[PDB]
Amino acid sequence: DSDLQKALKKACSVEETAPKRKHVRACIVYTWDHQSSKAVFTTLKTLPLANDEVQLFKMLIVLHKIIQEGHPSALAEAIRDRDWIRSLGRVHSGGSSYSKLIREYVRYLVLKLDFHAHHRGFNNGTFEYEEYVSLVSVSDPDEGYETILDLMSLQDSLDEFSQIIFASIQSERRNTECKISALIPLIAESYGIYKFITSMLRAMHRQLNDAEGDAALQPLKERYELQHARLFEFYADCSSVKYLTTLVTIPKLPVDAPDVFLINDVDE
Amino acid sequence: DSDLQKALKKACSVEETAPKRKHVRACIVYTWDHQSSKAVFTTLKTLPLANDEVQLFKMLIVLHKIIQEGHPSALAEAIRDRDWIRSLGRVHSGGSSYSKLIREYVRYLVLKLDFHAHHRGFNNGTFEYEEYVSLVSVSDPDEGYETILDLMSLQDSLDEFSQIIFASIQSERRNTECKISALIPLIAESYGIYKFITSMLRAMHRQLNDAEGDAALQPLKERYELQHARLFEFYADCSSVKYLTTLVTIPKLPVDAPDVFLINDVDE
Amino acid sequence: DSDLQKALKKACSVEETAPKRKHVRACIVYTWDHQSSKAVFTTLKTLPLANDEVQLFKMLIVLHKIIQEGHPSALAEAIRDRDWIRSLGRVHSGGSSYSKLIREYVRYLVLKLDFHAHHRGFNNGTFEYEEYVSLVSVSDPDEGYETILDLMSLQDSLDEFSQIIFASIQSERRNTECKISALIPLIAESYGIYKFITSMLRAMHRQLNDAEGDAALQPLKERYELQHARLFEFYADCSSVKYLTTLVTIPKLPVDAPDVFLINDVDE
Amino acid sequence: MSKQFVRSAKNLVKGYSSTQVLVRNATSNDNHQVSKDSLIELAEKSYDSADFFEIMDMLDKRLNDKGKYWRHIAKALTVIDYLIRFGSENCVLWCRENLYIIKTLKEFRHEDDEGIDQGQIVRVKAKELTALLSDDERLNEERNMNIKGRNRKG
Amino acid sequence: MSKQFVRSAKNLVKGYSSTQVLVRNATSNDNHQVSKDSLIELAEKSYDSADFFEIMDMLDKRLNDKGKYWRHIAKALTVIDYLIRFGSENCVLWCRENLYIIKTLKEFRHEDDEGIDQGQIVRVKAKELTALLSDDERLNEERNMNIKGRNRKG
Repeated sequence: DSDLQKALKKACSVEETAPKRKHVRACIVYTWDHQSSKAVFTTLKTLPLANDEVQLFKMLIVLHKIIQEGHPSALAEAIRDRDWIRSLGRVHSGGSSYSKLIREYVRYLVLKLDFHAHHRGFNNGTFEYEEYVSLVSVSDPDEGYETILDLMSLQDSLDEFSQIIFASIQSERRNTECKISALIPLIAESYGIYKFITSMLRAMHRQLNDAEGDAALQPLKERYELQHARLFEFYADCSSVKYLTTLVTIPKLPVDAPDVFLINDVDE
Repeated sequence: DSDLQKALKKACSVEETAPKRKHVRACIVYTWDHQSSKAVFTTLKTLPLANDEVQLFKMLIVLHKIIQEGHPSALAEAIRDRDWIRSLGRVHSGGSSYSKLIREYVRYLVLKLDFHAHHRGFNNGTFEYEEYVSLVSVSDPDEGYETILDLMSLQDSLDEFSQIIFASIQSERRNTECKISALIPLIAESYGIYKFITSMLRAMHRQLNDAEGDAALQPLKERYELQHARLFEFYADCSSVKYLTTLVTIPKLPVDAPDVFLINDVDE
Repeated sequence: DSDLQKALKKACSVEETAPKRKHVRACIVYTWDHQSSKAVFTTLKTLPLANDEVQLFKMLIVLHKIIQEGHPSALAEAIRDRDWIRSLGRVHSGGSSYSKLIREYVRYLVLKLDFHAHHRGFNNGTFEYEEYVSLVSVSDPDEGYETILDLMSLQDSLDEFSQIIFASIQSERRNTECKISALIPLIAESYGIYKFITSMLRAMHRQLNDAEGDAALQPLKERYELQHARLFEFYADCSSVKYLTTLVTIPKLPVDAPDVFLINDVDE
Repeated sequence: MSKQFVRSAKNLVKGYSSTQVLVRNATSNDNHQVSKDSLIELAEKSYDSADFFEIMDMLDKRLNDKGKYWRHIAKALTVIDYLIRFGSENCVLWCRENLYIIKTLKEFRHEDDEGIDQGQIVRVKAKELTALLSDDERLNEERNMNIKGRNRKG
Repeated sequence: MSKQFVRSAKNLVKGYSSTQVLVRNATSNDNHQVSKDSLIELAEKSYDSADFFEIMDMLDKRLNDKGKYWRHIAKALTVIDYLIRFGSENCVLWCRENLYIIKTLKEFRHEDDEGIDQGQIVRVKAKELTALLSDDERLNEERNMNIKGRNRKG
């Protein structure tokens, strides 16, 4: 417990560049362990309370990794406490790029914490073709309508995220090591959300006869379909914007679309 | 606005001893003024956000003075923002006396902010014999039941305040300039609350025929009467405890009691 | 996984005296952890395979601690593999004390592994007055008859253990550091088994009306009652035998007996 | 007598905290045992995180040190026990979570150099420490006695 | 280790009896405690007048010796206690008459030189010795156990 906390202090420190990935493991391993699962999250409460947005910026990139990989119990940890990062409302920083980005970025993560309030079960990491480990494609009709609507609120927030920044990202408003570090988890999640929803549809149309709730499907698909055009423009502009051309920074969206709409309306 | 903010910075600074009372005036005058009434309260949000409980301790003694004297609009200022001083939950400090006192003291003031949520109108400073300026003794029967019940929650919190400290106050757990500074406003309010309630009863029994709501009076008086014994012991113990023997630190409670119970039950 | 295995190698080594208890923790912590729970038990298969009964003697004292404290999943680990320590059948060693003790001691632990085959749930560590965490006093009537009968086979093995040694223990046939090290877990378990059974009876007689299976109780109690006399003589002789007078080496058995028989027959 | 002045000088040069000095002072080279009054001062000043986490960490490390340092092991257990009774609420809350770790400090065998079981004194003192922590209800009762007792006086 | 060989050499020159050598051997300079097996040999050979009277007289004198010799006091009480249980009939009969004298060995305070209460270990061991001798019936029961127990084996 004490030795594990020391690893967090060294890794999540003020060193401009991104932390060592190997050091992150030892910190983010202690979560499936049913020994305590508290000491890790204790230090992640007093530090966001601080006013500075330098250490806090790098603090919110580790949570974004643990939430996309770790057990869903980790998500449940920061639910019993209603307050998370709301104290960052109304703040003032040096450059205009800082505060303008923080004010919206801080609320994007709040939605991710609110994601567990409704869906609870782990979503971002349950394969594409699986029934047992996945709790989305084979959920209750009531839960199925809720888990998709929750993902919509998170997906639409990506457009809202770029709204306050305008155009898309702008390298001029994102030219530091701390800022570019937090861009990768946002994109990896964005493509993840896009993947796990359309992957459900691949299993949904297959399992139509063995189900009970056809009415609560078409509105979910229709709303998600319109988001494609919004997401295509998001990355098309990002591609034009000068940035590191990594697979995790600019994935390819257009893959499932013409053979999804037609096959779904047949059931209705 | 800018010059007025400078007065706050100099007065509310880390200088151990209490601030200059003359300097406080210029800061607490700007409240009846309908020019802005914002710049004063802006600086009282980012500073309580800090983790240290030294500057924060002296910060919460000025608000206690302005709330007992200023316009009720000042109370209305910190209502639109739901968050006030809740961030101080779960903290750790040097001596045991600090955290044990802060955890309850921070919630005592929250109740004072919640006081405006129900009663709204100014209570702690409306004379003892007045009808026009007072909005308690001549309020609606619905408001009358609410304004007293709200004062009960504040009055009972005084017993809760001494519960976590035990015995009463203990000079050993209150032997610094910052701690003794915050004791005076707590006592002045405690005697104030006790005064403005029993003063209402002096006018209540006088105005019985010219009213409409006899049923919603006896439960209010009965509950308040039992608090007398709790309050008598509070100051009786405080008198024994070694502390500055000032009128504002140890007022005399027993004055209205035997000629209040008998005269009220006649109406029923 | 690799670093944890190194702790086992250093602790469970040939150093005559007992290993460091602090070092044992790090090894026996990795069991509630749902990361792998395999690498720990892998090294505990190739080492018992060896013919020497010196390192093996100290190897079987750690398992006796982890089985009385750890999660019941640890017990489930060595069930899928039918073979455990049967290879030690028909062996030959230096002194007569060694082989005569090993041949029976090796089978005593086999029964402990066979304990999980029937009862499965954790028995040796579920408090004396608890319903939720305990799975003995509030089990199915079919399971209740099985869990007690299994404990009987383990309890009777204690008498069988001392049978091949005769008298009781004999310090002359137990005068080495390795031999006295394995005596403490055997006794701690012996008193544990005696405790958790009679503790169930304390809750059993309380919960008679709220149950369904009175017939399958009297035979369980009657058989367990006769074992008291056998157990009393076991420790009475042990007390006479010169050995370390520790609470964990010679607990006091006679505590629940006259106020147990009479209260149970009333229900019948 | 003479080694004490030298030990204190080394601590001042390095610049250890107030807690680390008192812990090192308790683990003295001399044969004389630690005082009970010194345990009271530590118990009262064991609330802060910066102090408490250091106190628990140091005393745990004092249990090993080296083969020769046997006095440093016995004195550590004496301090830990008193920090549970008259310590603070934060002491108990942390010990409750770390009870799983503290529990494994009973079978502490050791041999310095010549051939004298120095862990005999350690084993006895540690046995009492584990016995008190094993009973959760007993710990709660001790808290009420120290809290109310302190309030009775002041 | 080295002082033991020198001590034994001095005894041979003076020419002490077999009992006096074993008593002096029990009161060794080394920190290691006396063995229990050595107490058995003394108990069996504590029948004769020439041996018994010397054993009781020497061990009584070992309690004082000098300020520095503190180990010589604790070891003496260990030997005396065992000579009552598994000793002989003559041991008990003499101790019964001299019980009036032996009784006054409870409040034995002492301070060597520096300032360490060495009599703390002495007081505890002596307390048990007086407790056993105080009960006459208990002594009689112990005799039967040792006599019959010896006859059981041979």
